[PDB]
Amino acid sequence: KLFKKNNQVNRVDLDFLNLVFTLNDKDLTSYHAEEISKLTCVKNFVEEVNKLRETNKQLQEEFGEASFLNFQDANQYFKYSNKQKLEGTVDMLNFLKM
Amino acid sequence: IEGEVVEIQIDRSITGGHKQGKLTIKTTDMETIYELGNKMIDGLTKEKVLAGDVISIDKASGKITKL
Amino acid sequence: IEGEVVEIQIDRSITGGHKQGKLTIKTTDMETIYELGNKMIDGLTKEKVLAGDVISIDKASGKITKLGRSVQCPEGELQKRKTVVHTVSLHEIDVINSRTQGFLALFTGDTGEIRSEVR
Amino acid sequence: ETPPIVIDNGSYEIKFGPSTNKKPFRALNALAKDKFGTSYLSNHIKNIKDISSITFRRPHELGQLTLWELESCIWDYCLFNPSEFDGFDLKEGKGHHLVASESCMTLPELSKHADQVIFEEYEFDSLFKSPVAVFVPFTKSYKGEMRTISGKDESDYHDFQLVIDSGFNCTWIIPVLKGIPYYKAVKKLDIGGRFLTGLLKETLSFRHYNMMDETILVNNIKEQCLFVSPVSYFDSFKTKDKHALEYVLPDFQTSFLGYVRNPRKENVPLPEDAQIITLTDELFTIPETFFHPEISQITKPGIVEAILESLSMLPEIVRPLMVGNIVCTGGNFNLPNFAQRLAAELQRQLPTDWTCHVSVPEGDCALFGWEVMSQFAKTDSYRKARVTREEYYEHGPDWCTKHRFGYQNWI
Amino acid sequence: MKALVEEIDKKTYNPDIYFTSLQQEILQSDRRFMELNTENFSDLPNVPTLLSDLTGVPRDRIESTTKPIWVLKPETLREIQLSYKSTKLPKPKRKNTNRIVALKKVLSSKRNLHSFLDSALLNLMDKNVIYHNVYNKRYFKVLPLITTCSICGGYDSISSCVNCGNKICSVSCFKLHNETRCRNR
Amino acid sequence: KETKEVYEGEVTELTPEDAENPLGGYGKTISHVIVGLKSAKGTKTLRLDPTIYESIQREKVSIGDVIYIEANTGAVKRVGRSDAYATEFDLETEEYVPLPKGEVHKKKEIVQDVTLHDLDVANARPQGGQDV
Ligand SMILES: Nc1ncnc2c1ncn2[C@@H]1O[C@H](COP(=O)(O)OP(=O)(O)O)[C@@H](O)[C@H]1O
Ligand code: BEF
Ligand SMILES: [Mg+2]
Ligand SMILES: [Zn+2]
Ligand SMILES: [Zn+2]
Repeated sequence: KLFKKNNQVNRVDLDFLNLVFTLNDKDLTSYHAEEISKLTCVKNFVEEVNKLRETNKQLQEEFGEASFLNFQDANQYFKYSNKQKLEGTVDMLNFLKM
Repeated sequence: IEGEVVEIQIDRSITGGHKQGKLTIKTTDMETIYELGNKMIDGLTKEKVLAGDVISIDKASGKITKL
Repeated sequence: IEGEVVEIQIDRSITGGHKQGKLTIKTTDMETIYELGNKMIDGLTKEKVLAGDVISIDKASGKITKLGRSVQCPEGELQKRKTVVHTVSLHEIDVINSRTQGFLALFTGDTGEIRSEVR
Repeated sequence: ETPPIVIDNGSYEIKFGPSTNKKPFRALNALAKDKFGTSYLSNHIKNIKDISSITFRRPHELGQLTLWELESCIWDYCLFNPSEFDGFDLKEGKGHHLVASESCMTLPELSKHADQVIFEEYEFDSLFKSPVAVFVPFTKSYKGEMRTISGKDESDYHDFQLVIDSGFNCTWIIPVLKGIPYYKAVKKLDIGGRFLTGLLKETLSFRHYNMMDETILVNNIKEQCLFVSPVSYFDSFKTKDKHALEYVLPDFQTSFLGYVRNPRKENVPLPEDAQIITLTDELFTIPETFFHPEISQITKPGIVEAILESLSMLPEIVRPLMVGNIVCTGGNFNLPNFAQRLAAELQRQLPTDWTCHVSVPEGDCALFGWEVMSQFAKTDSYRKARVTREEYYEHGPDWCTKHRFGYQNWI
Repeated sequence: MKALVEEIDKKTYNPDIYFTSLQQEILQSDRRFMELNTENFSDLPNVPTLLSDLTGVPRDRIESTTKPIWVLKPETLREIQLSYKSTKLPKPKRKNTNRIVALKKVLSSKRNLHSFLDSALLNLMDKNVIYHNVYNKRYFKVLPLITTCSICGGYDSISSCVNCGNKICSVSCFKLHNETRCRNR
Repeated sequence: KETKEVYEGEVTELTPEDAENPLGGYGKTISHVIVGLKSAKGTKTLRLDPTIYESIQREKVSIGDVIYIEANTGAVKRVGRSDAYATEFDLETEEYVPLPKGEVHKKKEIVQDVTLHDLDVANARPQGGQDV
């Protein structure tokens, strides 16, 4: 109990970093790994990023100076709609990046 | 055999008992529909796939790998 | 929590479980009924105790210790807040952290060549 | 008469004053007579000596006011006495206009009697009978000192404001849009100042001798030393030993009002033969009833339940607009570190995408309310908003209090 | 420790058994709230009529089944009048014809159930809107509830009483509970 | 340099994917328990791996108790039952704790320094795991 202090703040999993390959040969053929590595499909998330930041930049250029402002978004029927749409598109953007 | 699965339809209730359902497999250049045998029904019972998923099956040993 | 018991009454289901154990605890200056959780009454089913028997209860561990029967004369508050101080050399903690088998290793001495990074 | 008169009635205390002066004049709204039967004028209970056994007869009840003649007597005292009201002067008041506040939930017949009386005996040339929440969104019309608290962080009037208003009578929650409050989303809190005084009396009876006969002392102790728990209840309970205050009771012969002796300060070394009632546990317990009514073993839902119900039943588009503007008005909001706790617990209870933003005025919030109604008169909308005598005269008396000043109109 | 082999019977024994030996509350809560909302001692006995009228339950029955725990006078008007006699007195007015004759029945009506209900002037639907509609319906509780000592608010030691079930924390709270707050004793 | 995802909140739901469509291959049920992560500031329903749900079963969680999960590793640790259930039991070994303040999804980065031979021994011999 004195030893189980929070270590996630300063511990590396090292399993998600594919450095435990000594246990990978248990359930993996060589050619399957070879073909699944070459199918590292980039630009599929980037195309979604491209289709999203068009709307993101349009909204920023339209009402990015007041919707993001707390005072204007506090009392405005449609400006908060722009604010929350911008927050949502940014959230999907960085979630797709993750 | 490498190919993305389109859909799987098995008559497990109207007829049951491995009704030899049909599954469609697509690739970027070609697409065909493959029959599923009783032993293939049992094989696909393991490593369950709900389609919309790229899987590959060895032609010789008939072993399906879910990529 | 240390005090003499008055009676033990565990509510439950005949086949569905739903165990709700209750038992009055008495001492020289209180007579208090306690609703006991699942773990405590599971233990109380594990070790056979009777109403006149006195037991010692610790909240965190949940273990039970009975020593005598109306033999023991408990007194004072139930919720006695006393510390437990443990001494140890760093060899024991080193052996424990070296290996999950380090407990029996130090209990039997078959340790050896602990990595200096652990030290 | 270009400057109107600003009257803000209250069950406890009525705020009143002209449109010219910054500071409103104060007068308690309650009639008290001693056990011997000597009645004391509402402004003169503070002047009497015997405060042991006092029975209070106020026209206001838990909900509203009923005694029309006694209340009219009170107003006649409070608006006809320039001798005891320096600077103030009002002889008859024909052309003088009125800015009167009232509850959002006035009874039909009681409102009928009130409007009849004010129009026909007080000859108000024009007046605006509206609740405080309507005048609230006009705060942006003027620039002044104003403070704000963020829950997440550790025309000429606004539209989307959420109004929290607490008073001795009761506490209310009001969402306002375009200047017209959303009536169906307005909810009431049953806990008022009288309930607080009663529960302090009961706790003191259970912890000391009987002070149920005493009433002024209970109000004094709840006014001068009661503070909100800064974070929670358990931390204050553990730290209540260091947060211990001792109050010296006022001896009837030498001190009309008592003093709270702080152990941490040495500026009060003189000893007194009068007994001192120590206070260590109830300093934070009373304000904790707002967050946790269950500590008083009462079956009230709570402030958070009321606010979440009001927002959820409110249309979803304006809920973030509501929580984008929260302002505290009333006497009960003067307790320290209170609205910060509200912001924190809203932020805990509100979804992350929303941002909590509550703004707090310094000092008494009832004075800020009087200020906002006073400055509402300067607004160009008030001269359109005021209703004259004739529109009341030719029309039926029910029309004026049902259409323009009627709560059923905006329901 | 636990014995591996233990005595087990079939008739009296059962795996689940382990025994070793040698509406109204809502009314109480509302009444205690409303009596805690009342200051004057003389106002204590009359407000239960208000509670019964608002709740709609019969007054006599709940009064017998529940144990708890004027302002206007011409002479008072006179001494109040002379109190501020520095400046005083507005003017009322009256007229004639059938309209004012009917208004006689409402001017200075002096109507009171205890203070003011006594009328069909308020609609039953309006009455429900006033009283039964403002209060919340479904949100019984959202936040956690905390029960502390009934004497001092202590919470570290939780122990309900055996007679009245009241929660007590310390030895002093227990010893002052039995004779004062333990009514069942 | 490494980055991970943080999640917290109390537990109310223990249900798999309903999978209303049978498709002819599923007697609809899965070892993927969908849990709405009830934090006071946010809630989301997650399709959870059999390993993370197995670790949930290891803690033997019930309705109404704070949980802490990982996006990548799926590590499950509970601070304890919520203070709401504290009054249910006069005594309980499980500690009654309040809900930690913070958003559901939180992102943190680490630049931890690890020597080469710790990785050497970890690669040569796996360090350990909760599974059998
Ligand atoms: N500085 C203060 N500290 C503590 N309590 C206060 C303070 N100022 C006012 N109060 C409380 O607020 C109540 C006044 O309510 P108020 O808003 O005047 O009612 P009304 O809306 O009828 O005018 C009093 O009962 C008093 O207990
Ligand atoms: F009118 Be009150 F005292 F809030
Ligand atoms: Mg008021
Ligand atoms: Zn206590
Ligand atoms: Zn008792």
